[PDB]
Parts: sequence; structure tokens; C-alpha cells
Amino acid sequence: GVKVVVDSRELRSEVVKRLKLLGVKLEVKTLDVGDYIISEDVAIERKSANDLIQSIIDGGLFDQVKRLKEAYSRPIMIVEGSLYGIRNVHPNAIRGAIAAVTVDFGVPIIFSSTPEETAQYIFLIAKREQEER
Amino acid sequence: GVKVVVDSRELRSEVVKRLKLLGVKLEVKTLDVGDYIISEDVAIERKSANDLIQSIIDGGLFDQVKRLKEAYSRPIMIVEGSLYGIRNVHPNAIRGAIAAVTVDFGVPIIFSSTPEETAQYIFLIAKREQEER
Ligand SMILES: [Mn+2]
Ligand SMILES: [Mn+2]
Repeated sequence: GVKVVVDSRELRSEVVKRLKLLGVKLEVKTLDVGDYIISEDVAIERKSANDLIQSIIDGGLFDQVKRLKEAYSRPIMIVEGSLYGIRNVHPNAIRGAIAAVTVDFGVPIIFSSTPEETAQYIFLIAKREQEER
Repeated sequence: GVKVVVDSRELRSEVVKRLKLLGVKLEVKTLDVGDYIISEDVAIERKSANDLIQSIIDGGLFDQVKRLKEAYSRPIMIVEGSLYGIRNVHPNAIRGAIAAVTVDFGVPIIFSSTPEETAQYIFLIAKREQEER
């Protein structure tokens, strides 16, 4: 089976439930950065669409990505939930943030519609990491 | 204004119409690779959700990304349209492809819901490129 380190704050999430159903072996830790660690280089940050939008409003998104990159050489951000129909911010603000993180900071931003899908992504990434290690 | 080179096959698309409304100055060329060129390093490939799925079915997606990377150091792929509810392929096949391109090949995959949104992304990326040149 594949092994993934999970931050304590994620322990009782539906993501963890699906990872367990998928047969993933989890090791719990309290991480200063990241939510799911796949390898010494690959770490995943789970962020809801609402929190992404809030971090854009408060201008804290870039500091968050900076911190991720300084801790892991190959960080990944999974944005969970729909970003559409969510007012309180012009679409260009969301688009601009996405483009900056993925193209400028060079941090992949994979989109997931549910916690189950976030788990499915974590699982397939970890499986590939294990196979090529 | 910002300047973008557009491949001839895109000339009469709704993407081009919006780019023109946004004030972008377009130079038409027949490109061997890429759909919208922003700089010597940044090129954008527009691909509909249906074509993305088809390229996964036919196993041609990776060759396409390879070709993009060999032509431009900083290529970007904009997937246009929803990938959900589109059967004829298991979700893991789509997820796996997305993860491979963005994390392994290191090519950003920005998602757009419409040709207008694809244009909005092209515009903001080009504007930033111009400002920092
Ligand atoms: Mn998180
Ligand atoms: Mn295209």
C-alpha cells in the first residue's frame, strides 16, 4: 500500500475517510506547513474555494505559497469546491491569483469538486511517487 | 496595449473576439505549436474539455505536452469547458492526466468555463508579461 503523512487538523475530514477506504496507510503529524505529505519533495495543501477567495481578499495567498515552496521543492495546492457563482470578488481577481500561483510561483493548482475527489488525487499522486521511488 | 500572436486557426473564435474587445493587438501567424504566443518563452495552448478527454482516450496528450515544452520554456494549457458529467471515461483517467501534466511535465493547466474566460486569462497573462519585460 501507499503511505501518506497527514496533518492532525485533517484527521477527521472526509478526505481522510476516503484515503482509508482506498487503502492508504496514514501517519499523523502536526505540520507547520502542508496538509498531506507524499515525499521529502512532494507536499499537498488542501484549500477550500471559500478560503482561497478569502486569502485573495486579505492578500495572504502569496505568503502562503511562498511558505509552501520554502518547505518543499515540489508543493501542490488542491482547491476544493466551485469558484464560480461565489460573489464578493471579481472573476479577474480569482483568475489573476490562479495564474500567478501556477505560472509565476510555479506551484500546480489542481481543482477538486469534493473531499472525496481531493482524496482520489492524493491517492493517485502518492501511488505514482511510491512506484517511481 | 498588450500584443499577442494568434495562430490562424483561432482567428474567428469567440476568444479572439473578446481579446479584441479587451484592446489586445493581435498578429496572426500559422504556428506549428501553440495557439496564443505571449513571449519568446510563454505560449498558450487552448484545448476544449472534449478534446482533452479524447486525447486521453487516444493516448496522445503526453506527446502534445512534450511538443509544447520543446518549443517554449514556459508553456501553459487552458482547458475550456466542464470536465464533469462528461462520461465515456472514468474520473481517475482525467485526474491522472491532469496530475501528470501539471506535476510531472510541469506545465500549468488553467481551467476556463467559456471562450470569453479563456480570453480574459490570455489578456491578464499578456499584460503582466508586458509590464515585467
Ligand atoms: Mn489546508
Ligand atoms: Mn488548441
